[PDB]
Amino acid sequence: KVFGRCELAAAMKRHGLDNYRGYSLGNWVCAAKFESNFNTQATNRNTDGSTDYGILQINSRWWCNDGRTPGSRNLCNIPCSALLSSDITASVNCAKKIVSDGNGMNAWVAWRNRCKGTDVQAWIRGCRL
Ligand SMILES: CC(=O)N[C@@H]1[C@@H](O)[C@H](O[C@@H]2O[C@H](CO)[C@@H](O[C@@H]3O[C@H](CO)[C@@H](O)[C@H](O)[C@H]3NC(C)=O)[C@H](O)[C@H]2NC(C)=O)[C@@H](CO)O[C@H]1O
Repeated sequence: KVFGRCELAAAMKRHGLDNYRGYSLGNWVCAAKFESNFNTQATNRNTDGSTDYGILQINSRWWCNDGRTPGSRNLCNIPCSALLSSDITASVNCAKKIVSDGNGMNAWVAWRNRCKGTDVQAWIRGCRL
């Protein structure tokens, strides 16, 4: 599923992300935009053999099991495939775990380089929230 900007904003808001660990809604929407272009089915393979999955491009070496990443942790205790669903519940619950680990949203490369220090508030412009 390819989410609309406002649509996603609303879905994240209802799932508890507006201001989760001090990160405003604009941050999450912006991160999703640059990570997967709002596509829940997005996948990307990395040099270390791990793969990034879904709307938040969650990594298989740390957060989910895809049965193909060698010496992997499955911190969210979930098959990576579960993160490619139209229902973002899995992704958001995993994200909550990630953002609370110590590097905050810096865990999202796209976020660090294209969202951090920008006016993320623009991402929720015109939304009915
Ligand atoms: C969205 C996504 O998957 N992004 C990937 C990042 O998760 C990943 O970064 C690494 O995250 C792990 C777990 O949060 C970092 O580990 C922990 O670091 C904290 C303090 O920084 C410490 O308290 C924990 O002991 C330690 N956990 C373990 C089990 O070691 C790790 O430092 C992050 N890596 C770096 C270089 O900062 C990166 C890298 O695989 O990929 C993103 O795609």
